[PDB]
Amino acid sequence: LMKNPQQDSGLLSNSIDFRDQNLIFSNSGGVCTSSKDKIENYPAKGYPYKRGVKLSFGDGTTELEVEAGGGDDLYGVCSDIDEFSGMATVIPITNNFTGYLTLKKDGQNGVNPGDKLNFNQHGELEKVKSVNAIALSKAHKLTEDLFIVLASVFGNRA
Amino acid sequence: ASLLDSNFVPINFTEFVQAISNTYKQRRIQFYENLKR
Amino acid sequence: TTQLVKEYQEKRSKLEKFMKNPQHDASLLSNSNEFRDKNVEFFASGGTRTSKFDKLENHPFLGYPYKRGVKRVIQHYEPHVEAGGGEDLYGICIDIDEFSKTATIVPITNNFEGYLVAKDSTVKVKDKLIFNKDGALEKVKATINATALTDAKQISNEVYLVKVAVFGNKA
Amino acid sequence: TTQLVKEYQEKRSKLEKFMKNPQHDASLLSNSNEFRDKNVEFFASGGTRTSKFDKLENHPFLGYPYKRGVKRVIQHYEPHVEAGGGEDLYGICIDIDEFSKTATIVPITNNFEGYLVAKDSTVKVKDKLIFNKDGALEKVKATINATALTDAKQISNEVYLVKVAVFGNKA
Amino acid sequence: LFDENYYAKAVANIIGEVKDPIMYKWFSPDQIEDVDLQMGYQKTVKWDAFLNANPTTIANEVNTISTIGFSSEVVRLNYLKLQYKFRHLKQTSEKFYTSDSYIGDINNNLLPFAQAYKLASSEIIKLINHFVLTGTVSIQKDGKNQKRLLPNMYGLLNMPEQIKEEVASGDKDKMDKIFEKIEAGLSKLELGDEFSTPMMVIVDPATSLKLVKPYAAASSCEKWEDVLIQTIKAINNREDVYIETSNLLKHKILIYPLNSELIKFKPSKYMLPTPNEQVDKDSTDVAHSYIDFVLGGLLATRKTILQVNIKQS
Repeated sequence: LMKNPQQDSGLLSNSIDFRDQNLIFSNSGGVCTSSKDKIENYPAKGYPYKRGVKLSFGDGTTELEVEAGGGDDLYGVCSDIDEFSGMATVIPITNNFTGYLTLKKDGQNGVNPGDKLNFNQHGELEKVKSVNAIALSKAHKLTEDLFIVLASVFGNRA
Repeated sequence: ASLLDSNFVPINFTEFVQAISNTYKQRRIQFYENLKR
Repeated sequence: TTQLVKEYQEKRSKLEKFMKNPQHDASLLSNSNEFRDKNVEFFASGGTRTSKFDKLENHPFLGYPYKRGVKRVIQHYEPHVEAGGGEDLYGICIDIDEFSKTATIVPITNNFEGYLVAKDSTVKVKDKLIFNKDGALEKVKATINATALTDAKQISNEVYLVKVAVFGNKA
Repeated sequence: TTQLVKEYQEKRSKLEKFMKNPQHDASLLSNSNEFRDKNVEFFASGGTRTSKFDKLENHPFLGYPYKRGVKRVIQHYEPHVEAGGGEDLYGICIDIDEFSKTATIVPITNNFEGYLVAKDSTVKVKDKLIFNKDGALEKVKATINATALTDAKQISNEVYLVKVAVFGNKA
Repeated sequence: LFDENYYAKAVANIIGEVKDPIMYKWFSPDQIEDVDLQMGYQKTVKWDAFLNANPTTIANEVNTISTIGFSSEVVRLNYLKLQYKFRHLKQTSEKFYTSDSYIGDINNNLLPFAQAYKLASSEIIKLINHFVLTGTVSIQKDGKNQKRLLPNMYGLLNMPEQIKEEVASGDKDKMDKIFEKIEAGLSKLELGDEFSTPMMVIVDPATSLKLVKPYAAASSCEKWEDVLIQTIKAINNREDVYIETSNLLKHKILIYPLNSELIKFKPSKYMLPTPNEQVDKDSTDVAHSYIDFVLGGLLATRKTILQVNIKQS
């Protein structure tokens, strides 16, 4: 529920191996990042980290924010959060993205590379209609309720 | 033309890269000199 | 011997037909001093108009997807781009390094303007085009919006190049 | 594409089979430290024993007459040498240069000792050999006197090299 | 240059802290020879002579003499160039993240350029060592999802036309069966006249622990390691044998000589990590840098490597 674990660690890390050391929730951004990518920031409502974001409008006194969501209201993908400022970094749906995203905790075993994915109401990826997302790996469980998956989003489909 | 030499002052990135390669080669030679099985 | 050499020539010609820049030694130079109509060639890589802020992704490829729409196929090895279209279109191949067997792709999220392989010489200006199963452009289920800017130009028996601008997907 | 590559490899191998020293790129160094039996190969040009006063003539050739008996053929260009035997034998081709298409040949009036092409593997030591219509040595009406020094040794599917001494013509 | 390129100055200052690769132990000093290129192919030509007939006695007068032939073989080696990108803090922005005990943004995982470069270089050196030992490039412990590489790019473990032995699953714990397979492979080895050379063996830690057991009723004052050394000495003409343990290997034993005439490593002079001049800069404090490294350059003679794989199924 946080970019960095809230509880501290009682163990020093072991820097020997170099394989499978990237499947952590603190891994922000994308695995393959282009220097010509468009990056925005918005005020954050809730915790949309590693989730699809949609625009949220208040009464009018304050500016718009971004909240976890999908479906017809999908605006982009949140890849980072600055907690001190409450800032969510957003890559718009018109920009290609490749990285680890939160996956729905239902049928995660059935998720295999090459499977079409779509965002749900909570900004979570699920196996399939309107958004082109393809899973590049299998679901990795970081917590009893937290599952991530490597996926590429390349815009809306007809 | 190695980074180990303090008097060496590179003028461009090409000289810098060549000095890096020379430093790597010299370190390899030193390792094989000081290696005992 | 002689038949073997003739078969060698035929096979080499057929193989080099499907090549971006086949290396053919010539007995004499060619004359191309006129500065017009020198761009309609199979080796004219890239796009006619290219922006500084275009996104290029390199992937291993299977087959020959040069100047064709590509899709992602996952097999163990990493996923690779293969010449294909329809609803599986991920992007378009604009360059290939044959030494490394690496294809460069512009994603469908980006807009492109350049010459692409057409199905046949039945394409006219101001026509809606669709990517077929082989990654070739055919005259119009158009999930993407691509419009031909010129007519089909023929370089070989099957090499048809058409100048098209692709600017996203329909709805 | 891949099928074309495989066919190209097949034709290239067939062509390189009929070559003195075909150029191949290999990923490993073949090891032949044993100095024995290191000379029975198709690229061993010349003869086992060579005299300083041997007569060598270079001629344009038709086909591939390497390590075979040759005959003069007149056709407009100069006469060439073609692989053949019988009563038309003029000499034996001991070297070849494919770049200039020139065969180095020892005349029949000069004796030779070396490895030559045999029709099959039915040749033993102390056997009288005759050049056939294809320029290959076959076991025995022999116009020339050729005796095999060793037995036929096989390198390729049809390559049979036998050590033979040819020392003139019979009567 | 150092008065203008702070990143170059930092790389020059921090290059010393990078440790030497472990692959250097696997090869003799004379087996490694640096070449000069980044990406492409190189060709090597080896010339060998042979005798065409028996010698001739020089008595009285003679002009017909025996001949000595020649032959050549050409081997092509393919190289590759690869790059990695890493984020870091801008030099002018470091003062606003410096602390009493550390420098960098812990909450956002941002490091100074020197530390980031050092860690990235260490990781890339580990990957280079893995490629050199195994001949494949991958970041998964499972070993799948490998990066498809070029032909004529082989490592010690995937080199073709070499001797390979397989120990069955049921005999994975039977050291006698393992040594039987090792003896068969050593018999099938072919070193020519260069057999009088030191030999090198690389084993996984599990195989090493199995080796350090006393040699088998049972005996004492002699170990399976000593038995293996004697067996290898039986074929290397009583030459030195070295044993090494690498965590990269898994239930596999590698045996190969340390003679340059048989196996040679000719890597590019830019194989090791090298910083790239392109540095992405934006209005924010985050910058990006690139590191380049070259892969390829192993040449081996045919049937001179023994590869024993113990099936753990």
